[PDB]
Order: sequence, then C-alpha cells, then structure tokens
Amino acid sequence: PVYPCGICTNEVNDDQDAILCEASCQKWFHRICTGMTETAYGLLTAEASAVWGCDTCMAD
Amino acid sequence: PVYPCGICTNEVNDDQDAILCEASCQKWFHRICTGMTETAYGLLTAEASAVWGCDTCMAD
Ligand SMILES: [Zn+2]
Ligand SMILES: [Zn+2]
Ligand SMILES: [Zn+2]
Ligand SMILES: [Zn+2]
Repeated sequence: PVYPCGICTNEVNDDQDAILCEASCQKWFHRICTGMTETAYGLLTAEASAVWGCDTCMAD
Repeated sequence: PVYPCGICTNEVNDDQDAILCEASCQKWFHRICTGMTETAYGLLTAEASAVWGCDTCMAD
C-alpha cells in the first residue's frame, strides 16, 4: 500500500486528484479527502509558486 | 514605515494587491510585479493552507 493518503490511508494514484503537503509532513492527500474544490485544486496545481499544507501541519 | 516590494523596491500599501513570501525571506511583493494573475491571487489570499514563495526562494 505505496503512497497512502494522509486522511483515508488508501493509495493515491496519478489519475486521482492528489496534493502533497509541502508545508512539512510530505504526505499526499486525495483532493476529495481534504475537502478542497476542483477549482481550488486546479489552480493550486497550476501555480508552481503556490504550495499547500494539510490540516494537521497548519494546526501546529 | 516602508515595505519595499522585493521586486521593484517601491512601497507596498493597502490599496494594492500584495503577497508575502512565506517560503523564506519575508518580503512583500506587489501582485503586479510577480506577474501573478488575479485568480491565483484571490486563491492565495483567501486560502490559509496555500502559501506563496518568490522566484528567488522557490528557485533555490
Ligand atoms: Zn484519501
Ligand atoms: Zn501536512
Ligand atoms: Zn512591486
Ligand atoms: Zn522569497
């Protein structure tokens, strides 16, 4: 079970909407599990100079 | 008290779209100077999970 999603623990494939948490942990998340819209997601992933952090890393 | 835009050296004021580099240095940049679009700008300021880094910090 290779890149486990941080929220749901199931594997993240390339043909799923996935984001890396560059804020710290370096875990991937299914976009769906994080609750983030396709509209936020596609834009984040189109701006290279933008980077994201998960709910847990932004909490500390 | 002056905030020079890390690209153009001119002050960043309140009536101007601006963005802080939290990857690293922590200078303010006018949105216009970065060549960042308004939609990316709205996402980045809206979403607290999304942080921005300038070309110099992202570069190295
Ligand atoms: Zn998931
Ligand atoms: Zn994280
Ligand atoms: Zn400027
Ligand atoms: Zn910077």
